[PDB]
Amino acid sequence: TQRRSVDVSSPYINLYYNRRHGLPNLVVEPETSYTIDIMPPNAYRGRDRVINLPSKFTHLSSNKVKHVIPAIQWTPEGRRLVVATYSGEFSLWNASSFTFETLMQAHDSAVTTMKYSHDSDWMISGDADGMIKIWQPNFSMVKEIDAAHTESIRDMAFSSNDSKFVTCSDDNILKIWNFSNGKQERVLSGHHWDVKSCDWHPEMGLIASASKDNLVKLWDPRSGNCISSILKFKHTVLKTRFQPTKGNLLMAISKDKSCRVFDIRYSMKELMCVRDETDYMTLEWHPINESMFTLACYDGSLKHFDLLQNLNEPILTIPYAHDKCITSLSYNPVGHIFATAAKDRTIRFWTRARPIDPNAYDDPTYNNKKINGWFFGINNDINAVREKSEFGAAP
Amino acid sequence: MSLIHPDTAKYPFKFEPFLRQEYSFSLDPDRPICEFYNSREGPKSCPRGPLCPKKHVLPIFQNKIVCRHWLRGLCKKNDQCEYLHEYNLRKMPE
Amino acid sequence: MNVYDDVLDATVVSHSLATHFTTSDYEELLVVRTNILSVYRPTRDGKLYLTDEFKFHGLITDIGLIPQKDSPLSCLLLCTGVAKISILKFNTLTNSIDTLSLHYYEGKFKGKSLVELAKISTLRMDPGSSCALLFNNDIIAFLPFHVKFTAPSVVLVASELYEGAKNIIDIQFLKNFTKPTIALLYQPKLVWAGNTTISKLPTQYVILTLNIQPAESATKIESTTIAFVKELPWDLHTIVPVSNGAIIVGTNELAFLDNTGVLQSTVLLNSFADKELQKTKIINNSSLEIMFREKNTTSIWIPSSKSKNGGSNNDETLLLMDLKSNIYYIQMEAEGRLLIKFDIFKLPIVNDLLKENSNPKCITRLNATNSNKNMDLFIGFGSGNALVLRLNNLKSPFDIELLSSLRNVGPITSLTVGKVSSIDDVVKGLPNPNKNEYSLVATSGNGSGSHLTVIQTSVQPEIELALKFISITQIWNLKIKGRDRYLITTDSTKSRSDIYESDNNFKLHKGGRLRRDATTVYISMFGEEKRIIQVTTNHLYLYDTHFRRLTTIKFDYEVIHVSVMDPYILVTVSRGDIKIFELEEKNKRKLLKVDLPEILNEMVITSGLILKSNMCNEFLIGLSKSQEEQLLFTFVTADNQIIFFTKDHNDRIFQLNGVDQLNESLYISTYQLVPDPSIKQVMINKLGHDNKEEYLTILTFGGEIYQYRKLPQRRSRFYRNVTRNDLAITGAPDNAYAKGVSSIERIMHYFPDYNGYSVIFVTGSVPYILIKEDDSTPKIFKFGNIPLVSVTPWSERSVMCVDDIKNARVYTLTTDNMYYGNKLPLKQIKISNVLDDYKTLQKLVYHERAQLFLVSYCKRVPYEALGEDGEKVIGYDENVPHAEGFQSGILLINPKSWKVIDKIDFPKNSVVNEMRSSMIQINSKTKRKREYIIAGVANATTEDTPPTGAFHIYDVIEVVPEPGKPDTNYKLKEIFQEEVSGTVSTVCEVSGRFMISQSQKVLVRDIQEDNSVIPVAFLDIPVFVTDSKSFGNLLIIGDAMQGFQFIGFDAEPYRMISLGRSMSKFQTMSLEFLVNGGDMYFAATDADRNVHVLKYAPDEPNSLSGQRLVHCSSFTLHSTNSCMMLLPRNEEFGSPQVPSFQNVGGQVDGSVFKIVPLSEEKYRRLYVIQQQIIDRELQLGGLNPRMERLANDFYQMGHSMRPMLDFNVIRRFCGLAIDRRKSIAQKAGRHAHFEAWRDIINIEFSMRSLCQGK
Amino acid sequence: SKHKMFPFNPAKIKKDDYGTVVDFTMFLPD
Amino acid sequence: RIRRTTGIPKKFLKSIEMITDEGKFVVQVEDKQSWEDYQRKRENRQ
RNA sequence: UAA
Ligand SMILES: [Zn+2]
Ligand SMILES: [Zn+2]
Repeated sequence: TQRRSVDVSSPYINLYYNRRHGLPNLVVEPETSYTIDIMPPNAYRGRDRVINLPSKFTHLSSNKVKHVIPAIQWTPEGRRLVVATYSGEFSLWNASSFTFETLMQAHDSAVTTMKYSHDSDWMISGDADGMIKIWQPNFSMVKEIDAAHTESIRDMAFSSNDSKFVTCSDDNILKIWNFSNGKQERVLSGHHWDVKSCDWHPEMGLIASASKDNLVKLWDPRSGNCISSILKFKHTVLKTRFQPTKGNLLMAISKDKSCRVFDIRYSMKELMCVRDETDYMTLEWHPINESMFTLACYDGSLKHFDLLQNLNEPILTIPYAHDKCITSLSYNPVGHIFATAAKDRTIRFWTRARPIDPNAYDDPTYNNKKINGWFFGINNDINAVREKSEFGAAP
Repeated sequence: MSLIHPDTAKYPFKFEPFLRQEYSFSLDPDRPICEFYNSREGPKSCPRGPLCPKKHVLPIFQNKIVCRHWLRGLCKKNDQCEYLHEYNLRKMPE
Repeated sequence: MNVYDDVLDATVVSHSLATHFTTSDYEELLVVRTNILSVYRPTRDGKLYLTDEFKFHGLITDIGLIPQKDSPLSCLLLCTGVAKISILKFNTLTNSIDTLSLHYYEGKFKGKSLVELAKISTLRMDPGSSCALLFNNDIIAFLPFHVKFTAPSVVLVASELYEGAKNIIDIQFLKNFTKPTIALLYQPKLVWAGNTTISKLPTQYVILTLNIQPAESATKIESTTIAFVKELPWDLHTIVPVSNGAIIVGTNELAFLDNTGVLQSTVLLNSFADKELQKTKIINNSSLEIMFREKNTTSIWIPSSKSKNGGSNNDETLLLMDLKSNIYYIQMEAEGRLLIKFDIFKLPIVNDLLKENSNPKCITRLNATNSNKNMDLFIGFGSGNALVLRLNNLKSPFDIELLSSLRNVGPITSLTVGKVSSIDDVVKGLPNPNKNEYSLVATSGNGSGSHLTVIQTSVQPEIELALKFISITQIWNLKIKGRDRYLITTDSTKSRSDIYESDNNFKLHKGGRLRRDATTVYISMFGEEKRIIQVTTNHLYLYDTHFRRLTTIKFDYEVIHVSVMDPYILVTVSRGDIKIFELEEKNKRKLLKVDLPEILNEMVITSGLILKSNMCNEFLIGLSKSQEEQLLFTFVTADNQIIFFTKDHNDRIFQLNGVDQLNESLYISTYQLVPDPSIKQVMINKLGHDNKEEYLTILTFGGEIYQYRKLPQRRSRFYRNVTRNDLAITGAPDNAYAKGVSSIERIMHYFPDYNGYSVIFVTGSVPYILIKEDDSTPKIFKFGNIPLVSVTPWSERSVMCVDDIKNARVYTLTTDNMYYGNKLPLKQIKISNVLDDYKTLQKLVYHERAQLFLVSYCKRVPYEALGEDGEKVIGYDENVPHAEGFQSGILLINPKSWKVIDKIDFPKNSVVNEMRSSMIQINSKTKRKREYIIAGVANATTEDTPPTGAFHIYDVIEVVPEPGKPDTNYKLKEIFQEEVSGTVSTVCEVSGRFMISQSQKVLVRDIQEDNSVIPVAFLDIPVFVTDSKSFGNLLIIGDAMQGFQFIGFDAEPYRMISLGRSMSKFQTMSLEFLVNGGDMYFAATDADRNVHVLKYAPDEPNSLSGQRLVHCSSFTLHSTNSCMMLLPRNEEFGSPQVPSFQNVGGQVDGSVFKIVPLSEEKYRRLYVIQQQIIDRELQLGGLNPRMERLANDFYQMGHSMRPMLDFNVIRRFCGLAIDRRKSIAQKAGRHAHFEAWRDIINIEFSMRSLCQGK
Repeated sequence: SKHKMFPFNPAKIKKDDYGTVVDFTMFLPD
Repeated sequence: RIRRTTGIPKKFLKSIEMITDEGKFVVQVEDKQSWEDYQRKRENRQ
């Protein structure tokens, strides 16, 4: 039985044919036959980064038992998406067809964060009991680490070389860990009230933290001393992330309804400060194109930004991407699929726009006309473009 | 030799003893099976030790049915699985 | 421990300019291929004659033109790498380019950029010679020019020039402005095809006048807004300024905006245009379906020619150019500020002379003639050869003709080793002169003109006559009236000479008084073809046409060297004293002695010859004229000094000053009087095809050949280009590589007419021929694959050669599809004919057993998107131009006739992404192997459809040839066929079993005797397999996003062991093994023109038992790499028991490179030599080779003490002076000179393993 | 006398297990 | 409030005598072989 | 013989 498939193999064949023959990447024209000229996302830089926007809702996914999804994470090669449930289970989902069912029952409490090693050799997952498990790529539990934190783990980030990783929890403490033996290294002390997020610089030895004290701090992993504090957020900073590729930009979202991007190269320079009438919930940098990132809000409404296009407003808004608060975002490493999970117990996949589409920017994700199973035909369609409907509905 | 198909099969790489120690591997894939090694008896059953020029088949490859989790790359038992971790079509579970 | 060398130089022309850089007597044509700047003099009939060539250490991104005061010549603005500008001037005194100033902008660009910079910066020049800007993206670097030579530069973002500038598309300087003004095309909100419905007219256009304040320490630029246009179509990409405004070229529209900044009119080029969306001004709808889908459209703008009184003739013409080499005429009939009749017309090409050319790069007008009716245009192409075209009548009867072409092997998309020559062992009853030799065959072109390029390891001559046992030691051919009479031969071993009248089948003439019982040293025509002079060991004889003895001269001591000119004979004997005799004019039979200077006899002469040249004219009385070459008696002294004098020499002897040290420059000077002889033979003579230039060629006792060029002006000076690595290394000075001269003595022979080419033949065990094309410098090519003992002229445009086994062959130079430039003879093999036109050819393989070539064609058919079922995808449009799909097949080619023998076709959307000729084990028990052809077919479709592919196993079977023509005795038999789920991007054979890649998957299958193919192994890849190579049972699989991984393959219990992965993540292009002895290294080419070396080091501490491949070095290439192959390496001195290998890679710019692994001591010597050369020698454009090769994203993670060596830098050691060579060598190693020459020879001859085969 | 040439002598970074060691006084917002 | 063994291959389940499979309560243990194999692989040479 |  045929079904919707999003595979980047043929675009890569075309791209490498163009590269090995010296041919340029021809401009795509607004017609379906020119979809063959849409290169894989890794091939687009500069002004071509607009093609990489995941503006098209391609699939809605859900598990048999509708549990809250605290975190989602693509596999390091992008083959599968790991969906953590509030019951402590791992849900796998193949990227090609968005189809898989079997659970794992990873943790005993709600899994709160998962992170893959830079070398694609390990995964570390926390939970609500402060328990930090270590997994092999085949999901073999190799290290337990029981009392990693007194409270629920919130975030975990690997070092560049992957021998160390930093973890933060509801307890106001960040701990550096030696991955070789699982031992706990120095304690990053400070951060009055709970620390909500942490991140390691992609190449530098540096820790960025977000806490309830309205502070974003920079840490020395070798010494554990805080080296800089950002006194700009007026409420709890929920998330903070470095730019995955180069790390020159640090962005953090706060419950003060403000997103701020800092240029770490020049004295924590304030680049963008966007504000919204709704709370920002989570963020995600684009894995391929720098200066592009996505913000998730409390009313759904995925917002895609571009540092080089607009420093005040998003370049694309999907006002009704999710029916409830969006909890986690995850870009595919290949960059052609965007996965979002919300409190509506659904995982929604997003792909790049097509050269011509009657339902482009009119899907019930763009207008709130979500009547019954409006996504039934979007999920069951073998093709991608589809003919014009009332709004993009289904039976 | 032949310029079209250079002979690269038997090359004196200096990591051959390592490949015999770990992975029990060698640069001759069609080497004969050792008549001293026994999978059940363990690695100590070979007088030549891990550096035996012949083949020491691990017990994982003595299984009869191909592991369905290994095909998906999701086998949590690794070399200790009771199912065959080899792409054997005739041994597939239908 | 590796060294990088260029097997072939680049051929794709990327830039071209017309200016007066090296001279003002004519307008020169500067051509930039990839890193080679060639200066051409275009003739009246469109021929391109090369004057001087320069090779740079970096990729020349762009070239600019700027004049200087108090000089007619114009300084050259050279752009290389990322944000680098070097101002180049031509030094007429030293005949070389000297750097005026260096400008580095990459650091400032990085500091002012939020994201990573674009790989190529764009250069724009003001048409007022006052400023130049270089912009990467949104960041502009200005280079003001004073009207000391350059004002300080300022780098600023586009946002601080104009507030709204947010995504720069193009920047251009506008014309007819008092102050330097620029036009910015930008999109504040990015819009593409899938974004147009929710964003209308995003492109904006602004005109800013730049007010530049050059201060002493800095430069301040203030910009005033002249105009601003906000509503423009999204697809505009190129600004083409004109006299009254600018033409904005888009994919679907042609917008004209005047200098006042109003959209006067647009032209709707195709059905995708913004019809009625703009609706602001004049609209010119067109159904011509013109698509400028390229990022930047190449064009030429020709200003209106002045009238008799100073008018304009209203002939200002602008020509656009598609990627398909379609030339479009755009006329502007503006009467003033207002413009009317704006339209685009396609130039009709009746004779489709642009059929084989695509992707134009530059257009330059050669000859002006003060008229825009006629036009001579030089156009560089990415796929076809660069063409010089003549356009006669540009009207809205037009005709276009081809004047000349610059050979371009286009994009080398594939590389293989096969038997282009030596298919048959015996040719014309004698063994093949290039028997059992192999050569590289590559795929070239990107369309109709795609062909096969044979990169010949040696020149293959055409044999029309073969003799046996006609010579022993030497031969001479006499021409009574150009009739090939009296083929005199000599036998040095037994002191015997013979006649062999060659009028009639080389019968013994048996007549005359020729000394048969003596060794003939030299015999030739004499006295205006009326006398025959023969010099034996101890005698000189003068005969007539009928061999009647007239005069006999007895020499006390045996003669050594002897040269003949029409009135004079020069004879040297064992003592070293010189004897010159002059023939009597009136009645001959005298041979009067010629007086020699008394300074000559007291100094030792190693060799001498009689010479004709005008180089010494300015030092002679009553001679200051270019022509009328004088007769010069040239001699070589024991201290490697070249001296000469005239007949009426008085007592003055001249000398080529500086030739003893082999300096870069030589000049004639008066000679005024240590025996270490190195120069063995010299001769000054004209070389070339139709433009014959004088060259000084020096043969050293070590076997290597040095050449100097005489400048047409200031003829008393000779120059040698040291930066250009054009002259092949053939020997070593200090008795290193003595085996190259030990067996057969090396003698240079000059032939003014080989096939219209004036060539130089060098005899020896490995013969060499010096051929110079009109558009290239002279090149030394290996001649055949057999030793050459003696060579003599034969008939008209032929030579007769005798090998070491006493076989005589008559040779002619093959000039029908051959190009004797680019470091190696190139043979163009046209597979597509007028009947069956196959498109671009790719994935060329050679079947060793059947001795046949297999290539895959790839036709670009229109693409029809279909769903999973046979239903068209919704948004299709039948009445609109569509994107191009793919359609491929397999061609069986017989190298005997280079004709397609068998052709099979694959269905729609199929592209053969990999084809390999592999030895497949069809029986594990008996270890039987059969050579099968395996083709990996991928269905190139859209992203939204499930990926599919297929693999085919082909066996070449011998069938009965169909009556009528031979060489059709082989057919392709399909052993096995299977369609698989997932694109088959690669095919590789491992241990007699073949591994193919599916979508995010690799499978290993084995074939049995019953032609049953079953998978046996299985591994998961990260994203997409780009390339795969196997070394025994070890495999490397390249990934489109995560570098590559090392995999070992095991049998019986079939396994795919993940041995290691590359820690660095890069989009790899090609893979190959770089073994280098016991260790193992891998060569990986990156999409950023980087080649990486990684090693498997399980014994290293932080490698996780080898799971982390150690990054050794990164080497930035000048073009993207399309293919890599493993080649056995040739060893000249040390031949270890283990085999050695090298990597050969084909580049898109038409260049071929090789990586040669080195041992530890060899690497140390070459590394210290390269460091000394870089630090102490003068680089051409100021380019640092370390910066050119190592300034990439992987510099930090590599071993800083062991980078990849650039052989182009090392070859400059060979080009240094003798004392400089010793000084450089002694910096590390007592015997570093000897061993350095030895391993330099080893690297140079590393690819000579193709010379011996089977 | 030293010949004009583009300078190229980048400083090697320490690059320990925690990442690259950098001057931490460049991170004060000031 | 009590979880069920879903993906665990029962080789890493030990009878606690938290999480249950069929009546009997168990607990998930480490993969000792895999972690110690990793530590062995981190050592020099083999 | 399975999760
Ligand atoms: Zn054994
Ligand atoms: Zn298993």
